[PDB]
Amino acid sequence: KGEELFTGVVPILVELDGDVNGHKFSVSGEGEGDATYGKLTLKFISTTGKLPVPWPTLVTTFVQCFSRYPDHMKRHDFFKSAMPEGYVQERTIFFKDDGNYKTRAEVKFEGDTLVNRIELKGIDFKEDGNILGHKLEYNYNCHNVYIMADKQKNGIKVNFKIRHNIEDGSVQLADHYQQNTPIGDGPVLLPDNHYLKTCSALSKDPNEKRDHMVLLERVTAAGITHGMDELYK
Repeated sequence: KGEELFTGVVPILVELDGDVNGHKFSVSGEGEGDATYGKLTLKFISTTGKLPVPWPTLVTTFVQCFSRYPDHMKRHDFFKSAMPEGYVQERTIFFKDDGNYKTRAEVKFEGDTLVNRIELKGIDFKEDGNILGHKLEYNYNCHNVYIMADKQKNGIKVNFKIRHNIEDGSVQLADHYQQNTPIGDGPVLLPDNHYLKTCSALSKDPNEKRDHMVLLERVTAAGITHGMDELYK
C-alpha cells in the first residue's frame, strides 16, 4: 500500500516555526529518505538568524515513516500505512529540571515529496539553562523508541527518553510523550508493542553561513523477534 510509496528514495521537506520563552524562529530542511535502509539525510537552516536553542533539542521534532521494518514486522508499521494522506504527530517533550516543548505536526506526501510541517511552543525554560544557555554538546546518542497502538484513537502512542550530553559534564534527559493519528479516513496499521532502535549523526556544511544542522539518521524496527539487520546491541 503506502508501503509502496517508500520502495525507494524519497525527497523530504521540513518546515518549522517555533516560539520558546518568546523567542520566535524559523527553520527549513530538505533532504531524502530511504526506508529500505531505514536512512535519512537532512539539512536544516534557520531562516530567522542564530538559533535560540541548541540544534540537538530539535532533532526529534524535525518522519518515522522512513524506518526500516523487517519483512516480518510489516503489519506493525503504522507510519507508512498511514499514508499518502499522512499523520499528525503531536508531542510534549519535557526537558528534565527545565522547560518543555509542545509540538504539533503533519507528515504527508505533497506530490512526490514527503513533508513534515511543524509548530512548536516552548515554555518555562531557564534563561541560563542547558537549553537557553546553549550548554549541549553538538552530538547525538542512539535511543529506543517505544511504540504502542492506541486503539481508542485509531493511532499509536510513542514514548522515549532522549539523552543530551551536556558540555559541562552530564546528561540532560528530555522525555518524549508522542501521539500519531491518521490524517485520512482510510484504515491503518495498529501495531503490537514494539520499538525502533535509532541513531543520529550531527554535522555541519562547511560552505554554509547560516546557522544550521546536517542530520544523518538510521532507524531499525525491533522488539518482536531478533534480526541481524538490527542497528545495535
